[PDB]
Amino acid sequence: SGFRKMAFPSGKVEGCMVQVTCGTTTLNGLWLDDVVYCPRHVICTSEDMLNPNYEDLLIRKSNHNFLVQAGNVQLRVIGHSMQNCVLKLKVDTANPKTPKYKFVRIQPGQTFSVLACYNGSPSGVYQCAMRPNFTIKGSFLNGSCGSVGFNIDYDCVSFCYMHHMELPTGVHAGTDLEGNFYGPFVDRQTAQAAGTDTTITVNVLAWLYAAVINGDRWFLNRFTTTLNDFNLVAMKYNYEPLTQDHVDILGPLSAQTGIAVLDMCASLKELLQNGMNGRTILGSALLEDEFTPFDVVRQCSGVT
Amino acid sequence: SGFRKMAFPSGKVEGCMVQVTCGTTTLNGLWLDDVVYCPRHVICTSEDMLNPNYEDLLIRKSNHNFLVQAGNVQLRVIGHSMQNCVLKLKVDTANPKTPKYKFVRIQPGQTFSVLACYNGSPSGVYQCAMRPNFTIKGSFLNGSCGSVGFNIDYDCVSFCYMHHMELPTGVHAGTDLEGNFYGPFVDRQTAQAAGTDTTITVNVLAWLYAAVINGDRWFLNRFTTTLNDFNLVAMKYNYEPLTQDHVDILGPLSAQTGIAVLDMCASLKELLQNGMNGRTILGSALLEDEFTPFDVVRQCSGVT
Ligand SMILES: Cc1ccncc1NC(=O)Cc1cccc(C2CC2)c1
Ligand SMILES: Cc1ccncc1NC(=O)Cc1cccc(C2CC2)c1
Repeated sequence: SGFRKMAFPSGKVEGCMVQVTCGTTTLNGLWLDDVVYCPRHVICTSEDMLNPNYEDLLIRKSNHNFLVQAGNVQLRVIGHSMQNCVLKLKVDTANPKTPKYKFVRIQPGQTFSVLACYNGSPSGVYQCAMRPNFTIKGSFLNGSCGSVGFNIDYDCVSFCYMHHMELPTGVHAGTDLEGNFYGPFVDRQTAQAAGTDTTITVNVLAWLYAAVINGDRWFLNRFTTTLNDFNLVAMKYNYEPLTQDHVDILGPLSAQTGIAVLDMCASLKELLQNGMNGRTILGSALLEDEFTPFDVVRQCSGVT
Repeated sequence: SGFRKMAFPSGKVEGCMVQVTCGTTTLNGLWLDDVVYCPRHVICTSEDMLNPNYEDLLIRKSNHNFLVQAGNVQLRVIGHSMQNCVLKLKVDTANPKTPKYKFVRIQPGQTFSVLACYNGSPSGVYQCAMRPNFTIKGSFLNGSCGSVGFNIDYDCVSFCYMHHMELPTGVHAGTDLEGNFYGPFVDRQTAQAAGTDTTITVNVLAWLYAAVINGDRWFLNRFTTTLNDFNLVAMKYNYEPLTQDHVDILGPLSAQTGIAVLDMCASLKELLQNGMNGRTILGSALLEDEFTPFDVVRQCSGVT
């Protein structure tokens, strides 16, 4: 009973968080095996940030300039390299708390948990989605850079995000664990406006299926629609076009509830056209799009 | 930048979760020092649940009937006792992962994180509030009993909730770690309807302060009100009466933003009377009440 914006248990990731300081900048690093990963902008001063030449800035840095502290103990840095927008600091000690892990580059619409950290210490955990414009709507303050996003499958942590910056619009941009930014963003204090933040239609449908499973059924109607008819409405409301791949991914939810995907699309179409009329769905007055069909099945089945 | 429903990092609590089985019932237990705490209804069969005599049921149970497994290893049970609605299973081994901890009984309106578990394994973490009718709006399935709610202050975990049941209305009831239920609920499969779920006014104001700090200011108006005038409106909308204690607790947020508490109450009064007019605040189309003033300061300052 009930449906919540649930994050993965953060313990396996908390055991990897370290503090990295270079000069006067301190941010978070991720310690896995004998490597600490962190945003390369740790080498910048606020003055460098306007147009930094990372290769030139990195030449003036030696292994001893990177101070890495895991809890209250200092790690010895024996190597450093830049991979895209991340620094890889080789340390002389493998993290004994290293979980089974993978680095994955997620697709827009996919969800993940964030362990927000400051000075290598965890502050909180929340669930995010990679928006269709490649930003995330997080909760990060100065010092949060290097905090990571991840998913967990039983005992394997899949790291998908590392926090790098806030755009002037208060939205967040970062990289995968290979240092490649999601979207067109650059690690520079410059004019970077985000594109249209469209709604993740397949996620909204998944959440309507979660609502039906949990008893919130007022929005079920007597109608059906087609993928092309539904997409005409989705375009008008800045919703992502729904594909047959999306319909297929909603198959288990359609099977569990007995509500055909296209019938649920017709409920969604009427919700878009008429609004909620002051009503709520799963305690929300808007259509929630940060639950994937996998998340809904996971939460509704109790996967650990 | 940004404001999220954030839970505490769950690692310290994940290290305490164990599985407890008695007969054919399996639920979660909390292992702290050499004691495992779990709901006493672990001793019941579904047939017992209608009107169980826990003292009589417990007489037929010996230490060897309580199977406690921490990960893949079995704990030896050397003692058992019932304290209100919880069982305390004394084991022969202190949990080596026991964090600094306290048991606290929270007040309605206070928030906490829940680590939902099944078979002693963590599934997810989310943030809850103890409702004014002493229920929680969680996300729990069969097997989730014994999952716990907690707050963390630097290194000390304050355990405040242990999950016991779902009411016929899909809301959740449970106890503090002394086994006393929050509210009038009993651990019996019987007619237990919840009272009025009023809105936690002081939390809504805290969240409006969070919105102002994060740039969402459209709802600020040219008005002020009084505590008595505001409470007349709060009563009409099933909001909890605001006291001078609540005004005092909002003091740091009022100081940070320069918006007097009573002016923010007047913004809230107009939001209640006129609605959102299809607009949003911090990505929500309703007034959020599960952030305390402490939570807002914590998130907006980056406490770890
Ligand atoms: C202040 C804050 C709040 C939330 N999240 C992150 C931050 N910090 C920054 O964005 C720091 C910064 C400042 C200008 C540019 C850059 C680019 C190299 C990435 C980085
Ligand atoms: C099925 C489920 C879903 C979510 N949360 C909890 C549960 N389980 C129960 O409520 C089990 C149960 C069933 C009747 C009565 C009792 C009372 C002794 C507490 C307990």
